[PDB]
Amino acid sequence: PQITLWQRPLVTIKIGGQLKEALLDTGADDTVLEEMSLPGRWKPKMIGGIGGFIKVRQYDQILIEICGHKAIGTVLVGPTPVNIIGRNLLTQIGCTLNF
Amino acid sequence: PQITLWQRPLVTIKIGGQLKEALLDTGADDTVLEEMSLPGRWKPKMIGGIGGFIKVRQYDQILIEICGHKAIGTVLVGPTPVNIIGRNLLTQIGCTLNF
Ligand SMILES: CC(C)[C@H](NC(=O)N(C)Cc1ccccn1)C(=O)N[C@@H](Cc1ccccc1)C(O)(O)C(F)(F)[C@H](Cc1ccccc1)NC(=O)[C@@H](NC(=O)N(C)Cc1ccccn1)C(C)C
Repeated sequence: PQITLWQRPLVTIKIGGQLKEALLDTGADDTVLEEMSLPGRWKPKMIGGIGGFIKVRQYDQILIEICGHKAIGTVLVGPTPVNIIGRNLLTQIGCTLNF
Repeated sequence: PQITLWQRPLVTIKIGGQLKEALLDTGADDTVLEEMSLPGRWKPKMIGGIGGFIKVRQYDQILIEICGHKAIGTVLVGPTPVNIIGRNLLTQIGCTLNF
């Protein structure tokens, strides 16, 4: 699909059997979802942005589907204001910026 | 041009006639630049991100050129780690996400 940027680029993902809405974000190196139970072990990590650092749990090799495109990769879960799909999974689904 | 997302999407911009580097960020509503003195009066504003809020000064009607494409709009200046070009200016240069 070709997404214009007049509105926030929010899409539907499927994660853990669950549907959620998430922002396609080229500024983020990582994927950060709001707090949720995923199956598997996790380890604590900190990540930062404007404002500061938050503590997240890192889960590895998680399957996700973004508009029907599968990606398998690391997902951080923590008190994010919004679910963010970062470059780790955008490259998997073949996303580019074009102008 | 087309930009892959294996690396952070940093490009050169020109603002006041100097080159700087900045991240093309589809997750940002606003454009946020490193501290600089611009002529012009401003309005105070608070912006949020992952870890909390910071304070910035809002200037209106700034011309930037992103990789040769002009855009004119609001810019927020404050102590950001990175210069961020958000959607407010990305739409003006005809930027899309494609997968
Ligand atoms: C710059 C801010 C104004 C902007 N806020 C914003 O647009 N809103 C609050 C409005 C909004 C937008 C969408 C939804 C809701 N509300 C913002 O931080 N928006 C970010 C996404 C987000 C939206 C809403 C709430 C929390 C995060 C973002 O798009 O700018 C981002 F995710 F790309 C920001 C851009 C950034 C990078 C580095 C430092 C500071 C900022 N990245 C991050 O926050 C991410 N951090 C990250 O990628 N880091 C630290 C590595 C990095 C990347 C690039 C360069 C250097 N270092 C985390 C999510 C893991």
